[PDB]
Amino acid sequence: QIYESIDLDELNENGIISIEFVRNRTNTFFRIVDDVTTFNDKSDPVKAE
Amino acid sequence: VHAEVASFVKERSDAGEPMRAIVGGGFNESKEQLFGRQASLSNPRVSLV
Amino acid sequence: GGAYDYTNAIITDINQLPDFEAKLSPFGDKNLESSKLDKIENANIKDKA
Repeated sequence: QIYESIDLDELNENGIISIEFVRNRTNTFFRIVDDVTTFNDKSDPVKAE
Repeated sequence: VHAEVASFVKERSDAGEPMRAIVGGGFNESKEQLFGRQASLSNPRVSLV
Repeated sequence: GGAYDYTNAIITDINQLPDFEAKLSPFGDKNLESSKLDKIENANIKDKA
């Protein structure tokens, strides 16, 4: 992964799925942060989400 | 191939057999590639990893 | 006043050309309304970005 705390905004605004590596106090895992499609605009969820 | 399959999913959608798709780009492709792939495919029913 | 109210429509149509390509900047989302673009006057591209 190249993406840090701001790069995940650049991916999501551009409509690109982003996967993050998560670390808690004890254990680690992986989860997805958004379900955006490759549609340009964020205002219309029916196309975007 | 992203454009080709996007055409296919759009063709089936028009045919009343709705579909959606998820796709990715190569091995560890960065922002320089992704923003070139995304602009070529900025439409719903496809998502880029 | 044609279809080219958006700069990214100029991107996709420069990329349709054999001798030229256009690529949006990676430094944030800069889609820009075409009526706010500015002066360029015979700038050479052949060995420049």
